[PDB]
Amino acid sequence: LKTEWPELVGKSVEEAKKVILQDKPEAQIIVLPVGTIVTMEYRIDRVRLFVDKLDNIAQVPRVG
Repeated sequence: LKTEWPELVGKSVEEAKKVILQDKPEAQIIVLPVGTIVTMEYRIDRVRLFVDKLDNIAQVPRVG
């Protein structure tokens, strides 16, 4: 796995943090503006949140 969050798309980031943290209590979640492609890492400590320009879930978000 549940290293992904589609049930929370079309919502802004806090709403998502909220959800994600519900799912994986320890998810230290930082946000990122969609398009800002990132890493092939395992930062399990996080649910990478590619959001839009008005912090809504533009892409489905996921962990590491």
